[PDB]
Formats: sequence, C-alpha cells, structure tokens
Amino acid sequence: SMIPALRELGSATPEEYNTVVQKPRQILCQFIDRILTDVNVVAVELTSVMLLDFIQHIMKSSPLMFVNKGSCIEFSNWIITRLLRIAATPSCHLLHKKICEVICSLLFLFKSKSPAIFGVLTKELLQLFEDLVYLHRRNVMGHAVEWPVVMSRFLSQLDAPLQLMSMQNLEFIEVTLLMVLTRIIAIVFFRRQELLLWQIGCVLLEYGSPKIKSLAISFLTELFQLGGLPAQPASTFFSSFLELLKHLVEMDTDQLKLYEEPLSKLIKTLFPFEAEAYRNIEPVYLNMLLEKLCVMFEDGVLMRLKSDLLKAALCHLLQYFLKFVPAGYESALQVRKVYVRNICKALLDVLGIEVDAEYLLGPLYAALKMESMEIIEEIQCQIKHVDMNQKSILWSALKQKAESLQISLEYSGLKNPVIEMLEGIAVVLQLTALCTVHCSHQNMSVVITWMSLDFYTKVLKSCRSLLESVQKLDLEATIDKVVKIYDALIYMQVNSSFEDHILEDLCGMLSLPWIYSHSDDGCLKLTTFAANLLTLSCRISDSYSPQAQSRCVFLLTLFPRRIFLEWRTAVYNWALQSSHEVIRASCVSGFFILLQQQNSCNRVPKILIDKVKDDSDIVKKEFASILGQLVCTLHGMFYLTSSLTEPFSEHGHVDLFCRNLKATSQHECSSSQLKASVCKPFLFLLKKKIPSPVKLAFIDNLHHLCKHLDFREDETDVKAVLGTLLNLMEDPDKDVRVAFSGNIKHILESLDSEDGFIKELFVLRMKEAYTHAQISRNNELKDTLILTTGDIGRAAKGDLVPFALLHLLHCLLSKSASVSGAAYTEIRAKLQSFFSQYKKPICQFLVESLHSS
Amino acid sequence: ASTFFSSFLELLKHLVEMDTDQLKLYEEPLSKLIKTLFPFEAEAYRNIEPVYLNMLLEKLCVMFEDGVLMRLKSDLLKAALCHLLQYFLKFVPAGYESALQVRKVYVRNICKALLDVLGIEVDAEYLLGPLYAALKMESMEIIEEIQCHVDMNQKSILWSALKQKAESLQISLEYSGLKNPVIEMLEGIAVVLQLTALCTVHCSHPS
Amino acid sequence: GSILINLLLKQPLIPGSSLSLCHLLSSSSSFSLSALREAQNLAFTGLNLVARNECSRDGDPAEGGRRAFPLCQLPGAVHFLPLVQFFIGLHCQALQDLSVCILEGFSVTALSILQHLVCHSGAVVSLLLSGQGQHPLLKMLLHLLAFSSAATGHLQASVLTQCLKVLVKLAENTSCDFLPRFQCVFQVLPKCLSPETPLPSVLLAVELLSLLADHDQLAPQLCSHSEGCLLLLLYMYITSRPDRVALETQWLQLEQEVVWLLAKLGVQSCQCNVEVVRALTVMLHRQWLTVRRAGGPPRTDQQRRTVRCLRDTVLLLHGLSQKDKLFMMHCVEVLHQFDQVMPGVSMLIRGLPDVTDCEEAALDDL
Repeated sequence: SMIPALRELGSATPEEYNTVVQKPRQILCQFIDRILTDVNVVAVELTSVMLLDFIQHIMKSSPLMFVNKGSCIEFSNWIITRLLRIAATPSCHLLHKKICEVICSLLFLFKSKSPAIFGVLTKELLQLFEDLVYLHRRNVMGHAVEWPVVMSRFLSQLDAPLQLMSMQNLEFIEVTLLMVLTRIIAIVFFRRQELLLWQIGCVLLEYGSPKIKSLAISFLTELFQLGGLPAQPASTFFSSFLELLKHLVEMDTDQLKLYEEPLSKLIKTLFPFEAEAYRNIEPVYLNMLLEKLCVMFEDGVLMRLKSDLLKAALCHLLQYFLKFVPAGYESALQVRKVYVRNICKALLDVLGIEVDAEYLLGPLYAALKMESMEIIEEIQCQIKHVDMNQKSILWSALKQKAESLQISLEYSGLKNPVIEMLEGIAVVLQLTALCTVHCSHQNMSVVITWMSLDFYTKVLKSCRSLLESVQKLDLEATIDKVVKIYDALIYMQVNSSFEDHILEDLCGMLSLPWIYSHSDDGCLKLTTFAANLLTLSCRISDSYSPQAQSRCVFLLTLFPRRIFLEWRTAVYNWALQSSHEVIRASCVSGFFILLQQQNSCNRVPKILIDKVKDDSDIVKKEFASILGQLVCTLHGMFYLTSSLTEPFSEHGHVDLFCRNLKATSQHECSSSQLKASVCKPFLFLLKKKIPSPVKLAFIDNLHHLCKHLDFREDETDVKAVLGTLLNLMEDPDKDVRVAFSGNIKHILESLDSEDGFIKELFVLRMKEAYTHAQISRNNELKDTLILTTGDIGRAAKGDLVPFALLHLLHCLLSKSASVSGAAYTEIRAKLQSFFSQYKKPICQFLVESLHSS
Repeated sequence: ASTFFSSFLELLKHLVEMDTDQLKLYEEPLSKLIKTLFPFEAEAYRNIEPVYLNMLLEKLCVMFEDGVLMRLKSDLLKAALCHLLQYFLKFVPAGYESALQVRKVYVRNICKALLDVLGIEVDAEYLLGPLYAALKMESMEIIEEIQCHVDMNQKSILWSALKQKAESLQISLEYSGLKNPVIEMLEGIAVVLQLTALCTVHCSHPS
Repeated sequence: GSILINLLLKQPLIPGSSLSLCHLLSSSSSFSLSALREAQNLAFTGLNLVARNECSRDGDPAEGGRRAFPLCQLPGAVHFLPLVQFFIGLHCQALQDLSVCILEGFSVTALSILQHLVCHSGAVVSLLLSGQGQHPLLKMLLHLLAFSSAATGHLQASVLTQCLKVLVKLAENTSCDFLPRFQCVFQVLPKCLSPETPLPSVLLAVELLSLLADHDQLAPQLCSHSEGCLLLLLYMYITSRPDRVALETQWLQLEQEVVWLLAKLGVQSCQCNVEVVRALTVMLHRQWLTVRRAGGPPRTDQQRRTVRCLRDTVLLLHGLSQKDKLFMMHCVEVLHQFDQVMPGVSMLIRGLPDVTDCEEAALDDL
C-alpha cells in the first residue's frame, strides 16, 4: 500500500531489511487478517480472487516482502495456515486450485533465493501430510477420530489454528497438498525422502476416496518416473494396485471417469515395452500381478468393462508379460504357459461380441508368434515343412471360432450381429497374415500352414451378400470391415500371391464404388467382374466413405499383377483428381508404384508432379516420404515387401496394415546413376516456404536416397540440384536445418570423391550463409550452421575437413555463441598431431585476423 | 489340526477377557482337554506337528507377558497353564519344537513374568512346578557344561532374580511390616525357600 | 511385509551360480561345524516364524513412528544372522589371510539374503544398528569392505555391490540417530570410490553418502578435511570415466544420484566447491549434446531422465551462483561450453510445459 517505500527497500540493511519490511508484511496480513480470517466470511459465489492473484503477483515481483530473519519464516507459516483452513471447505473448492498455485510457486521462490528455508518448510509440510494420512488410517481403521483437531504445524505465534472437522476437510486438504506435491516432486525429491512420499502415497491409496486415489496414482507415476520404487514400499503398493484392478469391473462409470487415465498412465510407465524394465521389480510382485490379470480376464471382464481405453492398458500389460518379461523371472516356465493359455482362451471368447477388437490384436499376435518361433526353432533341429492346426490349441481354437462366426453369419444376417462378427473374421485374417509373414523364419528352413483358402473364398462370398442386403443402414461399417479384410488378404497375397481368379475377383470389390456410377467405359467392358457386380455397385457406390474410399484406392494400388492393370491405373488417375485430399494422399502413395508397373521406368509422372504441385501439403509430405523409394521404383523391378510392420511400434489404430510397405529393386540394384533430372520435378517442394514438415520428411528420405542418385554424372545439373539443396541451411525452420546438418553425413557418404568444384560451391554457399547470418545476426542460424559444418566435416574425407575446420577455427574467434568448443574437438572422432596435420594452413587461419593488429 | 489350533489359541488369548460365567463354562473342559492333549508322559508329543506347539508357546509367552497369571480368576485355568508350561519344559525335548535359543528366550520371559507375581497371590503352589523344572534343567545343563565348586545365583539370571525378589519382599516387611500385606508376601518368601531347598537337595547331582 | 519369505526363496538370488538359500543350508562341507548345523536349524526355524507373520495384517498398529516407511517388524528374521555371519566370516576368515572362490559365493548369497532382510524387517535393523559393540555382522561387513574394494579380485566386483546394497538399505530402513554407528563408513568410502571401481558401486556409495548427509554431525564427514575430501573424487569420476562398460544409462543414474546428493546437502543447512561447477558443466554439456539433435518431444525414458537431470542441475547452478560470486572466475576455463549450452537449454526448458518459476528465474539469471 505504501508502494513507494515498498519498492525502495532503501537504507534497510541486510539486518534491518527484515524490520523495514515487517510493516509491509503487517499490511498484507491485515488484508488476509479479515478477507480470509474465516471460511464462510462471504458467500463465495465462486472479488476475493483478486487477493490471491495479488499474493501471486507480488510474489513474482517483490521477493523481499517474503524473504531475504526468522520473522520472514513464521510469516509464510502464518500465511500458509490461513490458506489451509480455506483448502478444507467444499464451497471453497473453486479456490483450492488457486491455492494449489499459491502454495506452489512460493516454495519455488524460497528455492530460488533461500534454499535452506525451503527445505525446512518442506519438512514441516511433509510431517503435516504424514499426520494427515495417519489420521485417515486411524479414521477408516475404525479407531478414534476426535474430529476437533489441531494438526499443529507451520505454527505461527505472530497473531486461526488448523482443524478438520469432517472428512470433507481432510480429503480436500489432502488433495490440495497432493497437487502441490505433484508439482514440487523434483524440488523435494531425495533419497530418504522418497520412501516417505511412497509411504504416504500408499496410505492414501489403500485408504481414501477414489478421487484422492487417482490423484495419488498420478503422483506415484511421477515418483516412479523420477526415482523408481524400492522394495520397502512395494508390497503395500502392489496389494493396493491388485485389489483395485480386481475391484475395477465392480466399479461405476464416473468412478471409471476417475481411474481411467491415471491408471493407464501408471501401468504404461511402470510396465513399459522397452526391455530390462523388469529388473527393477521383485518377481513375486509380478507373479501376483499375472495371477490377478488371469483372474480379471477369466471373469469375463472384457465384456463387463466399459472403457475401451482401460482394456487397452490391460492388453498392453499382457503384451508385456508375453514378450518383454523373459520366462524364468516372473516364475518357472510352465506356470506362464498355463496362464497365457487361459488368458488367450478368454481373449478368443470375447471377439465375436466387440465392435473394435484391435486391442486384442497385439497380445493374440504376440502369443501366436512366440509359439511360432519356439516351434520352428525346436523343429529347426531338423526344408522342414510344418502345419499349424494341431500345434497350438490357441491357434485351432481361434480358427474354428472364426469358422463358427462365418457360418452363424452365413445362416442369416439377422441371427448374427454383423459388425462384431465381420470384425472377428477380419482380426483372425489380420493375424493369419501378420503371422504367416513374420512368424515364418524363412522370411527372417521352415514353412508353416495357416487358415484356409476355401475359407477365404467363403468369406468373400459372404461379405458382398451381407452388404447387398444390409438394409442400407449399417452398410458403412461393413464397408470399413471389408476394407480391413481385403487389407489382410492383400498383405498375405503380396507375401505369396494366390490363384489368379481369387485375385481377379477381389479387384472388383476393391474397385466397386467407381465401376457403375460413372465408368461406363471399355475398361469395364473387357473387365469380367463388372458385369457381375453392376447391381451391387449401383446399390453401394454412393455409400462408400471417403476415408474408406481412399483406403480401397490404396489397396488397389497395392494390387500387383498383369491383371486388370489398365483399369486399376485408370481409377488411380481418376482419383488423382478426386476432390478428396485423403484420396489424393492414397492416390500418390499408390501410383508411386502402380505406375512403375505400368511402363516407362524413366522418370516421375508429369501428372503427379503437377497435381502435387498444387495445395494440400499433406499430399506433398507423403509425396517425399514415398519419393524415398520412388527412386528405387525407377530402378530394378520393385520387389514389394514389408518391414516388420508389427502393431505395437505403431499407434495400433492402424488403417490398412498393408500401408506399411516400401519396396525395393527386384534384383541387381545397381548404382541408380540418377542424373537428378527427376529431382528437379521433386525438389521444387523446397521453395523455402512449404510447410517445414514436408521438408523434414524429405531430409529423412535423404538417407535412403543418397546411395541411389549419382553425382559425377552431369556436373552442371547435379550442382544446380546441390545448390537447391543447400538452400536448406538458410531455411527459417530449425529442425529442418539440424536434420540437414545430420544428413549431410549420408550425402558425403554417397559422394564418390571430393572434387574441387564441389568444395568450391560448399565454400561459396557457406560464406553466403555466414554473411546472411551476421548481416541478420541470427545466432540460432549460426548454431545450425556450425552443426551442419561439424557434421559435413566429421563425415568428409578429403580437403573438405580442412575447410570446415578453418570455418570452425574462425568461429572460435567470436562471442559467446561459439559452439566450435564442442565441434573442433569432435573432429578427433590427437589435437596436437592433428594440428600438425594442418599446422601450416592452421596458422594461415590466424594471419588474416592478425591483419587487425 | 491347523483349524483346531487356530481356534484353541484364539480362545486362550481371549480368556482373560472372558467374564465370570463364561469363564465358569470354559473352566473344567478346557483344563481337561489340555491335560489330555499335553500330558507329562513322554512321547505324547510325537503325535503333534511341532509348528503347532511352537505357535502355542508363542501365544503362551504372549498371554503370560500379558499379565494374565495374576489377572485371571479360575485357579483351574492358571493350573492348566502351569501344567502346559511344565510340559513344555520337562516332558518335551528341545529340537523337536524349535531350535534352543528361542526356547530359552521364551521360558526366560515367562519365568520373569512368574517372578513378577509372588507378593500378590495367596496360594502360589501352582506357580511352583514349572519353576523347579526350569531350575533343574538349568542346574543339570550347567554341571554338565562345567563337566567339559560352582554357584547358582550368578549362573542363571533367573536364580539371582528370584533371590533378589525374595530379599525385596523380606525388606518390604521389615520396613512397613504389618500394614504391608501380612500374607502372600510370606508365601512368596516361603516358595523361594521351598525351591532353595528342593534344588539344593536334588539339583546337587569338589566341582 | 510377509513377502520376505518369497524373497528368500527367490530361485536365483543372483543371476548366475544358481545358489539359493537351500543351497546354503544343505552344505555339510570360524564356526567349526559346531555351529553350522545349529545355524541352519535357526534358519529354517525363522523360515517358519516368518511364514506365520501374524503381525503385518489389519494395519499392524505398532507399525509407525520413525524409520521412514516403518519396516514391518519381522522378528523371525533375527534368527537367520548367525548363519549369515558364519559365512561372512568364512569370507573374512578366508580373507585377512595374505579355494575362497567357492566360499565367497556362499558369502555373496548370504549378503543378498541380509539385503532382503534389512529391506523388509525392523527388528534386525534395531539389532544391527544397536550394540561400540556392533552386532558381529556389521564388523564382518566392514572388515570385508576394504577387502571388497582394495583388492580388484574377479569376485570383488560383486561382494562389494552387495555389501553396499546392504549398508544403504540399512541406513534407509533405520532412523537418523543411529547413523553415528554408520560413522565407520567414511574410512572406507574413498576406496569404494577409487577410479578402479565400476558405475554400480560408486552409485551405491553416493546414495549412502546422502543417507549419512542427512545427519547433522555427518555432513562435514563429506569434506571436513579439505584434502582428498571424499569429493573431487566423485567429480573427477563423473567427468573422467574410470569405467569401461560405462553404459550411458548407468552414467545417467549416477549423474542423477550425485545431483540429488548435492541438492540435499545444499538445503539441509572444502577447496572442492571449485571443481564441482567444472564437473557439472562437463556433465551438462554431456547431456545437452545428446537430446538437442533428437529434438522434438522425448518419448525415450533415457531422454526424460536426462531432462530431469538438466532441470535439477540448472536449479542447483542457480543456487551456486547465489553463492561464490567468483563462480564466473572458477568457470573461466569452461565459459565456452557454458555459453554454448545455457541459451539452448533455456530455449528447451521454455519449450517444456512443466516449467517452474525456479527454472525460469534461474535460466534467466544466466
């Protein structure tokens, strides 16, 4: 209030500052003395907010009002207590957050200036919280509460004391201080302190409302993320955790709204897919956990629960226990075999009743694939052909289950819930494909049987009819289903193509939408299926969904053969101008190869290079991402194949699992000798203004791209291209700049030799860069450039390392922003002998600077 | 068994809380059971899985350290417990129930509790047998150890403790005399002397 | 809790040697076998005793007070030791003598046992920390520890780690007052920190240096004596890798532990004040050099540990700057790295959404 003297602490000494500011502290307390002396002083109806806002503002602005002696200490303790009494009232809830911010940021300030005071304050706060949780225990423990209480900490003799009369008070104060702790964890974290935090978290969790339990769950997550859990705390935590999991299915929706996110966060962070995360855990705990997982599963939980998310956490945990935890840690092996067997029986039992069964995919595939590997291995003892049906009970059970579903649907669409059943068949097919491909160590000498081609034909009959008479109501979901099905089918047939007719037939349903309504051309004339499917096409084409449409288009683009190829290419071009940017992305990501199948293995499509030249930058992002192997497409016949493309490394919400392939030359992938005349149609993407994401994706593709393209050939156009490229380094985007810095390594790994002209353009463009930098004074750009040069040098071989070294050495003669201190040491990857290598040029690097003296 | 022993031990622990009439109910049949299940006759323990007896002795040391010996009312039940302790000392060996050291711990603690009661009760007879048994066991083990003159009081903490307690009661008389309880203190002194005599005579056997 | 049984019966106590407790008891081949059998009998007796554990149920009211996270009193455990100390002696008796390759294995196993015990029991802790007349086990460890470190025996790689896990768990499960019993550690921590030691050992020694630094009379035992000083060893180490396996993740664990140590020491209230900042800068430049290039949001756990370390180091350095205003002078040698990092790390932390008024204030101060 006495703003002038408040600001001008003035003559107030380090010893008298305390007293000079005692009066300001008195004024602030007078403020707090009344507006917040008691809880219901006002109908909260929520002006007082301005008071806490001023507390926070003056905290941020003038530290001396609080700190700089013991008076300052009890002052806060006096203040804090005036707040805690507010954090206990329900009606005051809408301030409790402002209190989570007032208490917070204040411990912060104290940390910034007077750590020791912060440490002692934290110790009092923690002794307080400990008393509170022990009281919670004693309360639900069935012992005395004596609700009239003191909770005597932060004790201030300055001159109301603290008391929680109802579990409203205790729960509220606890949740508030708990949020504060979730903020200040790191500042408070220490060795012996961590066990205390663990103890109070476990107290809350074993005993507390569900809300406080979720809060403490997030808290414990941050704790395990900061310092891991020791043994002393575990047992309690795990008992609580498992009892909670068991209680889940017997839990309410809102209750689920509480436990939903933090529980999944905790489980993912405490049971992560990255291996060696189990060593932190005492096996006994994990065996108990697996027992309770089997129990939850064996109890029909998955149909009983509601949150599709939480089921995702469960499936993730199961995937962990399947693959990343090695048998021999959780328990002996047979116990694990038995458990997983039973849980998989259940995971099977569920599928026909859910609409989205994907989360069942990771673990089901994981078990199928584990057994496949162990089987091909034990029999790798002695080609070696094998059959799968009679091998694993899970496999043939899944098989006959898919059969039961296909059939019960075959009897009537009405007697069957179409979507869940089509989904069951589709997931079984997805698993058949994923496993027949990757499980087959031949792809990694053994071969293995899988689901039946007659069954494939059966379902191919069934799907159209289910659609053909779905009453036009649920059709759309069925389009999505058939999309997924055909996707699995097509991944499979790519691994091993089938008899033509089955492949011929398929091409119809994939082309279904755009056959009837508008084709009316000769492609459908010479096409067989079209005349057969005219009626269903006129029934359906208008119903196809844009996402699903682009899906089908990408699928057809995947459809490889000298089979209706003209028609596939026709529809690909048609959709190339489809008015649907999703469809345009699919169009590019499929034509990139659909054309190399067509003819003219010479250069890129003019049609595409123009279409891409237009807007919908996402199209150009994927355009570069696909260019990455369009280069090799205009090379040896593209030998389509998949990466491991397994589901977990991807987000799992996979649309068209087939959308993971990136092909290669059929054989003899000679030096592409790419004259770069095609890169010009491509590099135009790098106009220095396109969305940085596309430029970054192209910088990424540069890795694969380097080897193919040739550089000595046509020095002129190649050098123009390289200049277009080095237009990157001065790009205003930053991540693109650093990525180009890192990939100049790949480039100069491709370069045949260190010609002079290339070193010449290097020096020219880097001088241009440093000049634009200092003329602009863009230190960020200076750092990007120093890193680009450091990479070019650490990778360069000949006279170039000398040049980048000259540049770094000149940079060493500059102001704070001299990253060289890092680089010119990195180049060692013998400072004295290395100087000797260029001692003579090195000294020259000095002379010009010495022209200053 | 396990079920029966859980019930039995929980019942024992609850005893001191039992009231006069409910006590009356449990009084005779419980002593009868425990005598028919824990008799001095040797080899009657082989029927019993040792862990059961260890759990029993645990709850027994607990009840005794729980102040029962002087709280409880039924002389029948205090006699039964004394009989059980006398069984765990004499009729049963060591090694079957458990290792020795923990056995010594228990018996020493219960003997301390028993030393705690002398001046209180008027009839301490039931208190006698178990003590004499422990003291004979010690005296024997001690002379055999020496056989690899000797005194007692210093050897066993329990002996010296007992003699000190007797002296304490004698002085308590000397100072306040008659107002001090003229009875059951004499009984404590007289049992101290009874044991002095018995274990001077029998525990006898220059060294 | 009761899980002590499961822990003791864990099939491989250490990965390798396939030696469980059973493989310790059933060995008819210091005590002279006049106590081997007796101790084995104590062992299985205590096994039964704990397999009962009526205690740690329905709350165990007695559980509470000091001994942060009160360790559930498992009195049966108290009976295991005479065995364990028999073997720790046959390690000691076999030591102090100018083969042992076998006996030392039983000793490692028994040390793992004692580790689990001290982890989940409180009566054993009261005993050991009690009687100076230290329970023979404590001395059996300490007279070994020097031999655990001074001698780079092929097996001295492990016995040390286990004795350290034991000492540290015992300092954790216990209270603050008894630590003056731990006082004996300081005569041996230096050898425990020699550059000939591997990452996991120095790590435990740091954790324990902290657990002692919580004690009033104990902090100076950090660098009461300015020379050698049980520091500048930690820093010469954190800077110049004396280990070769040196799995970067391990070095991150160690940076993190050293940081938490520095922070506790600074807040609780040598020539060494000077080297610390040099080492922190070397460390930090060791971090910022890693994550920057990867950029974007760190989905990697290693990246998250690194970020936590960087934020904590920044706050720590702000406290430093609050002290020893010559910090710029002592920083002169590395001001290059310092100003080649500080701006980028400030940019980063600003990018972080978990920012703190402390982080912002500090990064601005520099």
